[PDB]
Amino acid sequence: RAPDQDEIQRLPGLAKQPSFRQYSGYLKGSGSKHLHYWFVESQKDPENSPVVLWLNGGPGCSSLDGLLTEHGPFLVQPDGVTLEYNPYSWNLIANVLYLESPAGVGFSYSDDKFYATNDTEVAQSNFEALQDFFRLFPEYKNNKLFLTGESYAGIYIPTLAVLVMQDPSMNLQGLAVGNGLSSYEQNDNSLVYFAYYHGLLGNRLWSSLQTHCCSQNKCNFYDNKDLECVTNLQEVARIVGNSGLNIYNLYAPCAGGVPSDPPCTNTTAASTYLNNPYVRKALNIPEQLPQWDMCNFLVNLQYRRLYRSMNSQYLKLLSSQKYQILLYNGDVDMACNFMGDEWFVDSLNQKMEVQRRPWLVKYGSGEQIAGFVKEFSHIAFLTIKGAGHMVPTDKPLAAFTMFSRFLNKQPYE
Amino acid sequence: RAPDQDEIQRLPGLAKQPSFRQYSGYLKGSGSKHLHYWFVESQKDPENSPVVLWLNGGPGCSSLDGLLTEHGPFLVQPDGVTLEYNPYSWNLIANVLYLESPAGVGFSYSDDKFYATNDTEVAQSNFEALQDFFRLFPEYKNNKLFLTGESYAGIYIPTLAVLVMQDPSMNLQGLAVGNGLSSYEQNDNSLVYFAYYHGLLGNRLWSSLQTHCCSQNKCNFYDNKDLECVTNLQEVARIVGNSGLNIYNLYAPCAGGVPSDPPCTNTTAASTYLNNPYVRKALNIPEQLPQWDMCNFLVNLQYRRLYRSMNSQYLKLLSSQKYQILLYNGDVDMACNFMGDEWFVDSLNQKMEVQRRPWLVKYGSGEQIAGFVKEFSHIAFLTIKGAGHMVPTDKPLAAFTMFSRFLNKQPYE
Ligand SMILES: *[C@@H]1O[C@H](CO)[C@@H](O[C@H]2O[C@H](CO)[C@@H](O)[C@H](O)[C@H]2NC(C)=O)[C@H](O)[C@H]1NC(C)=O
Ligand SMILES: *[C@@H]1O[C@H](CO)[C@@H](O[C@H]2O[C@H](CO)[C@@H](O)[C@H](O)[C@H]2NC(C)=O)[C@H](O)[C@H]1NC(C)=O
Ligand SMILES: *[C@@H]1O[C@H](CO)[C@@H](O[C@H]2O[C@H](CO)[C@@H](O)[C@H](O)[C@H]2NC(C)=O)[C@H](O)[C@H]1NC(C)=O
Ligand SMILES: *[C@@H]1O[C@H](CO)[C@@H](O[C@H]2O[C@H](CO)[C@@H](O)[C@H](O)[C@H]2NC(C)=O)[C@H](O)[C@H]1NC(C)=O
Ligand SMILES: O=C(O)C(CC1CCCCC1)C(=O)O
Ligand SMILES: O=C(O)C(CC1CCCCC1)C(=O)O
Repeated sequence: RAPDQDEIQRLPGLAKQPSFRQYSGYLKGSGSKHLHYWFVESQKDPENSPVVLWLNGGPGCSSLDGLLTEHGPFLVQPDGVTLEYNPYSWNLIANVLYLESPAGVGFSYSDDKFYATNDTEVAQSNFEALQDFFRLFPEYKNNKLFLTGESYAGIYIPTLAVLVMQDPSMNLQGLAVGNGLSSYEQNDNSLVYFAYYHGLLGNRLWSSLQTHCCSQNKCNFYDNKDLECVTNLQEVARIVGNSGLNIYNLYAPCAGGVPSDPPCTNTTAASTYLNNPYVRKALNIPEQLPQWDMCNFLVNLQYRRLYRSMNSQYLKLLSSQKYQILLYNGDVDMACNFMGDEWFVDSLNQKMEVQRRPWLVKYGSGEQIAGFVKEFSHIAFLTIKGAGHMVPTDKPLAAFTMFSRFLNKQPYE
Repeated sequence: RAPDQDEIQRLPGLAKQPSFRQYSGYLKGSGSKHLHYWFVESQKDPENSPVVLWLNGGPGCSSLDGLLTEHGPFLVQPDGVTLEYNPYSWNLIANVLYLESPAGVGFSYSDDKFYATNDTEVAQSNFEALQDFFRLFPEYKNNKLFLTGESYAGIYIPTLAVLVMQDPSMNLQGLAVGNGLSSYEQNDNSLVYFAYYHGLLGNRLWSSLQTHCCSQNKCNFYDNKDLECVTNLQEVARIVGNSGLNIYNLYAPCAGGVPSDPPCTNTTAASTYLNNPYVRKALNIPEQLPQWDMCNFLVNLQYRRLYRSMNSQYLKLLSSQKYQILLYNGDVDMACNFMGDEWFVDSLNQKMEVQRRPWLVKYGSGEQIAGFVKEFSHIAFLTIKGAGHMVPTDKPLAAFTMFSRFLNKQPYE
């Protein structure tokens, strides 16, 4: 029914024992790949709650970021020892499968330790890992399945979904992507606008960008070869990403301060926790495996990106009208800004277009605007107002509320 | 030397007695106007520290907002009883004169209770009130004088400064305006851009605005008579100001929740405190005066606005090269957004233009980018990153640091 050998018995750092069962073990990917999973059953009706895959991006970064710092049942504290229960955990209402992927990420590995990979191989290996999951957990074969993820998983998830839709044994019902990479061109073009209108660039640089990169109403900040345009865009890149601003949340401090872990981020708490030998033992991690890192340098170094846009994947997925799709963006993220993804969804040109509206969450404090939703048939784009790249870290209530409406095919408003 | 009759002896709600002397009384304005002031001496070297006038805007709102909730020596707590010392108080380094203005605002009054006024009369009455201040505090006649204020005081302060510059007995050294109204046209045009690029408007409305309000690279969202443009701008106005977003800070909650005190604000703590009869007694407020309100409805109702731009005032002030000028803007404010004021300063076309740079504040956490500065001869424009309309409330350390560099004519970086 379920793999007892993978069950987590007593997790260090928890002051109270979980109400739900949880598992940590390995799913077989392609070739000699073994992907480490951490599966947390629904706090309410695990038997009949949906199964929800969560992937973080990178490429080369760990989905345990998602668990321990974003939307897991408990979150790691700054001491790197203590875990506290998360009242906005996505596993309140779902069986959440966190998958460290591809091979070499975190506790994932391969027998030959060859971790050079690409989008197509990653998709196929994740597909095989999911098949393995259902072999290990056959009681979950008929549950509604959602595929979800963040940023670079904007590529992982639609490409995986395209494989999954071809497998009728999998009860695929939808996908959700947070601050996802959907189109390099829409992301790059929108970012330049974002930088100016958020006060990061001045008039002089904006006038120059407009003169050199744009023709009439249309700007090309993506693959323009205009000489001064390129120079200006190099300066924009410097300001946005190389000057002490936090690219993941414009209004957050840069961890470690302005320069003389990707810049401005600090993953020490998760790393401290996960590298505890007793935590590794509780997580059923083989002793022979190397130290845990949030991101694998070699995986990212050798990663070959293949897709420049997910337009074809989303159109394929929408064609069947079987799946509900959500793209959601913290609107203070600069790594994958909200506007590029809003442009992306609009450009899919789907039917039953709805007027753009605010969506609401009840705080104390009463009802507040949590962001805006633009909906079409089978697909919605949503902002999360005041959240950066890691939406559930920044606005955990709004994130949970959105996730609940998504899972239940309820209006986002 | 100083008016002992106006000195505040023991202020209710303070757990420790102030290190500095403070006064509350009346300055004579024009006609039968009596403007209530609260003057707080520098915590360090009051004798030789600058004198700094602070005005809040409205028109019709109280500068005691500035004291009790923004940058005063102590701030009112949610109980509306307790005052706590402010470690980032502007009176750490300056003698700060908070002036309730014009007549009818807060504890200010006139013998005939006729409060209909206009920009020119307000400027002349404030000028006479300052003359009265120096008659009452002749020991401060030679101190460096700065005139400062917020939002609508973007009109109050440059118009007053123009009067003050003609009075050689006043040691005028500079002016600073926070989220100031400097040009209706630059504010209105920039706001529409701000709304779109902060995710408040969608593609459909943006495309329409561009088609109907704009010609080539130039948009007119100020006095355009294009029919569909006007309709679109009515929808923008609704979204920005009439839909449950906090216009003063886009990422803050709306006090009292989304609709079925100006909307989204809550002034109950200051009002509770100030309406305490014992606080009124300590502040030397005549018992006959009506209840204290943050803003006077009648003053605002009957107020006649006369200036549509401060361009001429700032050019007059810059012409002498005697005064240092600062315009600073919280960059998440929508009431007087940063970009309109940056456009405003740039359009003054001053000499010794400096490249736009980040400016820094030391937190724990190390050095962080606090915003960006665009400087010219005798005038700088600065953003405060992540602050709304009330900059010192939202980012008190950054505000104090900026204020200190301003007062001392130090680089903003
Ligand atoms: C990165 O995060 C780590 C872990 O959260 C921080 O380390 C410390 O944080 C607190 C402040 O001293 C202490 O209470 C913790 O005990 C301590 N945690 C650990 C595991 O050492 C660290 O300060 C952060 N670094 C930066 C520059 O932000
Ligand atoms: C993505 O990676 C896969 C797997 O390494 C590549 O697929 C092929 O690569 C090998 C080297 O040429 C072949 O020997 C394998 O048979 C073949 N594997 C499969 C299952 O197709 C693929 O070429 C890579 N894609 C790109 C564009 O680099
Ligand atoms: C407006 O502000 C007032 C005063 O700060 C709030 O009133 C209360 O706030 C706290 C929560 O109940 C209490 O601890 C205070 O005692 C109480 N203060 C006073 C003076 O009554 C009030 O909740 C606010 N209103 C809204 C809708 O935000
Ligand atoms: C602004 O207000 C002032 C004062 O009320 C106006 O100034 C004049 O108004 C009165 C009515 O006409 C005259 O009788 C006063 O003598 C005169 N006061 C002074 C000192 O000039 C002024 O007209 C108003 N400005 C506008 C445009 O309405
Ligand atoms: O958000 C993600 O999943 C990563 C970045 C994230 C990985 C874990 C550590 C923090 C950065 C991406 O942008 O692809
Ligand atoms: O910021 C100000 O001074 C006012 C608004 C403010 C007055 C006091 C109460 C809060 C709003 C303005 O915008 O002119």
